[PDB]
Amino acid sequence: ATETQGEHTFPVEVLISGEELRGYTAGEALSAGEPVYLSGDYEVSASSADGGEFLGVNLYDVASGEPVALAGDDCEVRVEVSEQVTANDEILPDGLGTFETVATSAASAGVAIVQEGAASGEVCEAYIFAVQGTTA
Amino acid sequence: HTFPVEVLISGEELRGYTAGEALSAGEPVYLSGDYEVSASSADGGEFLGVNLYDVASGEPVALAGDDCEVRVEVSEQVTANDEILPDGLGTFETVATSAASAGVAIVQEGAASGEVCEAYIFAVQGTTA
Amino acid sequence: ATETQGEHTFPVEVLISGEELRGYTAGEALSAGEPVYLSGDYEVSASSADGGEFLGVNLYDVASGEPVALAGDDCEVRVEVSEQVTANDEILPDGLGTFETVATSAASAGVAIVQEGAASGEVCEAYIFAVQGTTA
Amino acid sequence: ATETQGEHTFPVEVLISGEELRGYTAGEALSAGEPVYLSGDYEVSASSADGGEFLGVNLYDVASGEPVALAGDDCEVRVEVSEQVTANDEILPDGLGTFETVATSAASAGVAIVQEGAASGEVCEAYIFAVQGTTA
Amino acid sequence: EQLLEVVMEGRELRKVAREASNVINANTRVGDVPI
Amino acid sequence: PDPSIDEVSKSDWDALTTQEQDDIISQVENLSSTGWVNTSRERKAEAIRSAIAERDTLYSGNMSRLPTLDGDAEYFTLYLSAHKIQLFEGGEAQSESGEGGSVSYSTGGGGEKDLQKTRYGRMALEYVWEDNSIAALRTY
Amino acid sequence: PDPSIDEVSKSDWDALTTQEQDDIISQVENLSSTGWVNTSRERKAEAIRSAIAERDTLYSGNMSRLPTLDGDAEYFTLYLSAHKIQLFEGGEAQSESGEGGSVSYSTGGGGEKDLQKTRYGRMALEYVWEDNSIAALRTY
Amino acid sequence: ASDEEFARPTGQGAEIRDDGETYTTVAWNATKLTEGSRVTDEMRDQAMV
Amino acid sequence: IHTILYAPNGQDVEIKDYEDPIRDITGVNGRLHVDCQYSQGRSSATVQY
Amino acid sequence: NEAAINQAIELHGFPQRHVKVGKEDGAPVRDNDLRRVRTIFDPRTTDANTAYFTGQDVDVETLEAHNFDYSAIHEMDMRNLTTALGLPLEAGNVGADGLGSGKPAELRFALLK
Amino acid sequence: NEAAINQAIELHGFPQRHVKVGKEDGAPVRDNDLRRVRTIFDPRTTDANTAYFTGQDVDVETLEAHNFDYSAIHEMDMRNLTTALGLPLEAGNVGADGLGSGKPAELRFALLK
Amino acid sequence: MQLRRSPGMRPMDRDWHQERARAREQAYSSDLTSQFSESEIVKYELDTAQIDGSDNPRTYIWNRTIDLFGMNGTDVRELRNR
Amino acid sequence: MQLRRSPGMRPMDRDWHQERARAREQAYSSDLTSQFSESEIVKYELDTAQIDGSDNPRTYIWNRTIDLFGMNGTDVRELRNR
Ligand SMILES: [K+]
Ligand SMILES: [K+]
Ligand SMILES: [K+]
Ligand SMILES: [K+]
Ligand SMILES: [Mg+2]
Ligand SMILES: [Mg+2]
Ligand SMILES: [Mg+2]
Ligand SMILES: [Mg+2]
Ligand SMILES: [Mg+2]
Ligand SMILES: [Mg+2]
Ligand SMILES: [Mg+2]
Ligand SMILES: [Mg+2]
Ligand SMILES: [Mg+2]
Ligand SMILES: [Mg+2]
Ligand SMILES: [Mg+2]
Repeated sequence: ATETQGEHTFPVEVLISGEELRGYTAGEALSAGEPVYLSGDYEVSASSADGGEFLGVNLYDVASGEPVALAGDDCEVRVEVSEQVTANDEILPDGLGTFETVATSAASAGVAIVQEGAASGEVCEAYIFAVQGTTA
Repeated sequence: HTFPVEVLISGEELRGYTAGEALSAGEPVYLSGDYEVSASSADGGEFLGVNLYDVASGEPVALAGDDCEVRVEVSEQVTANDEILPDGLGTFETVATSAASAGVAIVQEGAASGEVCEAYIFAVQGTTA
Repeated sequence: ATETQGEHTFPVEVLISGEELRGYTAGEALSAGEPVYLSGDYEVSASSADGGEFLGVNLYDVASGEPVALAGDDCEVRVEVSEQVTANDEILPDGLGTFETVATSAASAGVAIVQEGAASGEVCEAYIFAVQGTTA
Repeated sequence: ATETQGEHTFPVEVLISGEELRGYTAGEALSAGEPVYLSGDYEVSASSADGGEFLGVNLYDVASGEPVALAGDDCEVRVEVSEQVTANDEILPDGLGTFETVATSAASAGVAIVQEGAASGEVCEAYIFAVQGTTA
Repeated sequence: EQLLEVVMEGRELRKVAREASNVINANTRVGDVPI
Repeated sequence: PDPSIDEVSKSDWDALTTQEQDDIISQVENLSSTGWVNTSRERKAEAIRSAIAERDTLYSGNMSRLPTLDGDAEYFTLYLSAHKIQLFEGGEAQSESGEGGSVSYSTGGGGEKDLQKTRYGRMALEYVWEDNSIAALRTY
Repeated sequence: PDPSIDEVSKSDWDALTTQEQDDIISQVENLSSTGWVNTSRERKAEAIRSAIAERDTLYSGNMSRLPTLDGDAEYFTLYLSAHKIQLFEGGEAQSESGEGGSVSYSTGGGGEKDLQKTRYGRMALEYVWEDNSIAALRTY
Repeated sequence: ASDEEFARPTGQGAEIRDDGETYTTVAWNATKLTEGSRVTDEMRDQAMV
Repeated sequence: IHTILYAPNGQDVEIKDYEDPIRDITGVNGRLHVDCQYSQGRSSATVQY
Repeated sequence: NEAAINQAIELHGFPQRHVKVGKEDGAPVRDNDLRRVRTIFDPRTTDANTAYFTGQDVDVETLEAHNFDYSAIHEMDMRNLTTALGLPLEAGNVGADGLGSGKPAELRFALLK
Repeated sequence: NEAAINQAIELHGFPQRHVKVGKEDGAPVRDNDLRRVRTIFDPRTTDANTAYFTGQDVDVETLEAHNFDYSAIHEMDMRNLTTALGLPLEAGNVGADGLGSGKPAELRFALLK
Repeated sequence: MQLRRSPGMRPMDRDWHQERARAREQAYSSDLTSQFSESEIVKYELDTAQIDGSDNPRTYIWNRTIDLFGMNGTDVRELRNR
Repeated sequence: MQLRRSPGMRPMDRDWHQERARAREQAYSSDLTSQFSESEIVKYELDTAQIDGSDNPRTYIWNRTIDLFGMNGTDVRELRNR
């Protein structure tokens, strides 16, 4: 996720507010702003689509096996979306390193609420409010 | 008119928004534009927190979010462990009464219809379709 | 919940991380690491099975009518499980002082997610992300 | 009653001239420049629409039961008229907190005489020269 | 009132890596040694 | 009853069907062995409507942060209703005498104030701290 | 009733239609099981008019900024009307006796003041702080 | 304070008339403006600036 | 035209640096309360295109 | 003891206003009623020469400053500490009966020297 | 005796607040009801000029600081100990009456020498 | 002539400022009629004061029924991140 | 995080030591329910203390109804042959 200032492009700063920042081992290479889920004991990997796989968003780029910092629920974040989102949309991982709306997905409930809208392929601002694991 | 007041019991989770309409202390609100909050409707697509203090339309507003403990008016009788959500009338009501299946706050002090209960806000609700 | 070190049994430190500590009255005698729910006005008792009854875990042993400290949601905790659990499993109060998986319970949603897998009777590490009350 | 000066609204100074001020008790809430009459022992209330109810004009805003200052007769006052008035017109309480002319009222004699004419809803200057009470 | 102001220690592990290896006090968290 | 007497405010009672009201009336009539069968429906309805209104206005709010209505709100409203019906009947009978048969009851000098004056009122009074003033408040 | 008894002042009562007055009269008659049927309409009207007048003059205004009529204004005015009608019939019957039997009621040692002197008065009295004097003011 | 006005023509011995200074107010309501940022200790250490 | 600054702690504008020892982060937070009001809006004119 | 004294001074060294509302055995007063009373009798916004007008059923009581001899506790603490450290009590800004003059002074200053 | 005094000062040297709740012979108050009264009158969050507004049925009583002459107990202890060790009482930072002047001073200083 | 209570003079009175400042600090709502005397609302023109309870310190103070951590009495606008 | 009452911290608490010593000197038997509050039994883990009445001085002190010889108040574990 990147911001343009005329000539220049800058890295988007993933975190806006919140202190619920937690440490894990990366199960694979990951990028700032990617949604992730538990793939092993204290190990996180990129979320697939349609729920049951979300612990937080990765805060900075990591290679496989590196320690990684993650923003959980109670955090307010800048994240890239797969589609147009509007204020009050619930969103969750699209399986493509980015978020989509609950309304578009096969899931019934999301993990973050959109606070500032965005176009497709663009950065929204969202508050993370839930985690999703394996329920069977 | 009536007055639920001194709405914050405990909690650090206050966030700033723009009021999309005139709002009152303890009123449940939801997102209605980019960082704009308005009063919640009745059946569970629409909650972010409760407004701390009375505000006019367009003013900056302090919103008590989840992880936060609040005094709120309930439109019906509630008891400890009841889940509640916005009622569409500035009040809360139980999940049991509503068309919804999940709440946004857990009742910690029981209350009669039209009285103030004490609740812990634990979730938010948006547009799922 | 106990480490063994030679002759010695050491109680495990229940609360791994989190600032979400709150005080309640004991509705009955309770022991460290039990899941509890609101049994009355600011009063907590041990959770039964199959959901609708969870506020946090008790942090210390109490008689009935004493003040109780809870770890609520937003906390990470060391808790005993009654069955094998694995990372990403959602877990739920078991009615027995333990937790069990959502998959084993009659419920459809959990209250904590397992970060560190454990066998039956062992100490798991888990993150508490939700509370459950009477929805009818 | 009001002057406008740019953004600002200024209250008019009600009493122009006169030394005969007297203190009464408010029988109801009253506002500066309202005509009032005796309604109990040393108690004044807002004048009704025709003759027989005028002791003076209230000089400042009051709640019920507060002490009131009156400008009585022998005073010159800035007062709002509900209709267009001219110099030499006798005027009378209107029942609406304003004055109106004797000519417009059902009465036959006034309580003040206009010295400086005004439009409807506008501040005239008038000399208060008589009181009126219950004659039957 | 009189009381033992003592705590008996747990097991203590042997610590050797600072002596038993070449130690680099790095200026940066990430870096390179050329070979 | 389907809507219980504690679920309804004064405006709700007016909005109920006659059957929903009759269910609540029938529950109130359980509180006397006589059922007050010689008092007409309109009077039992007036008593219940009044008890609802009086609960919501005189026996509502908090003391410290405790609810003023501490007991079960259902049974409080029913006892408050029975109190009113019994006063519409003229009060507690202290004694009744008929065709040679006679009875006297231990009502006694139970008190001067409204709820003290009948058995139903004395029951209702225990639900609401016995009308005691345990409220406290602070500056910060 | 369509205009409620709490929505009318003394001058409004005089302006109501005979039916609007009769609706309020009918509501007041629900507060006694006998309905005071042997007392004429003019007397029931006078009692209601007087209760409205007395509410607006003796049981109005504020007391430490609290409303002095703390309970429901409807039921207060009705109980104040019922109190007056009962006093027009000579007061509380403490005991009644005849061919049909005898009864004695637990009225007891009721206090000196008028509202204490009937059951309706004692009910009305709870709506108005039990006539307590909790007013307070300060100098600014 | 109200605007500056004019004195009026007057007779000898005639009562002078009151044109006293009258006042109004402009209200203020100071809004809380805020800004924030965070840096890790590692980043604080390693940066050239 | 008046810029009105409110300082609950007397200092005109408050910039704080603080450490989080639980996360090893330094935060830099700025706050101010400000309003602006004319005393006489008549004392000014906009030039309009 | 210093911490205990400092805490007790805040709690007990100053009088505190206790407004009691309602008649004894009268009508009960609820929390939202006391919210009005708290606005009227607010100490934080009271002038020295404020006057009050009430009905009979309002009582402005005082929690008096409950006297305890904190000075004697300080003198005792300072005696214990100065003697423990071998200093004369005078070093602690605390005086003593009889000890300030004559041979009693000559001894304690000899011990110090 | 030093330990006994120190503990007695902790318990009795400072006043303590006793809030009594409910009317005498009225409705009983349970532990969960007192928990809310404790929140109001908590000394941990009270300050010097805090004020309280209540119904008639809350009584703010005080355990007074219960007087005892700990100074006289210390003087006795020090007299015992100093005389037992043969030192003059003055060495203990404790004064005396009549002994500080004239031939009474001359004797005790002669005995020490 | 202008009295101390007269409408054009209220802004000169020290008490009009002091009492409006008190009213803002004491308030728990914009609903003045709930809380203030008819005298206060008239005498201090409290309709014109921006009263809403946002200036009352107790709007921001924690007062939980059981406190094991000494959190009560803390004012949230005195925290690090405010 | 660990609180004073937390199970791993009890042996650090001075009061847990002092109060277990008190409990041993109070008792006449191992039956804790007969002698201690249920709060004390949990808070001080009195199940794990060797409470049996053998440490209570009153177990060993003589206290006959009538005493002509000043025997009462002697402690048997302070005699010559003990
Ligand atoms: K899809
Ligand atoms: K509904
Ligand atoms: K099961
Ligand atoms: K006319
Ligand atoms: Mg936050
Ligand atoms: Mg949270
Ligand atoms: Mg954390
Ligand atoms: Mg003149
Ligand atoms: Mg490299
Ligand atoms: Mg109770
Ligand atoms: Mg009330
Ligand atoms: Mg002029
Ligand atoms: Mg002018
Ligand atoms: Mg009463
Ligand atoms: Mg009882």
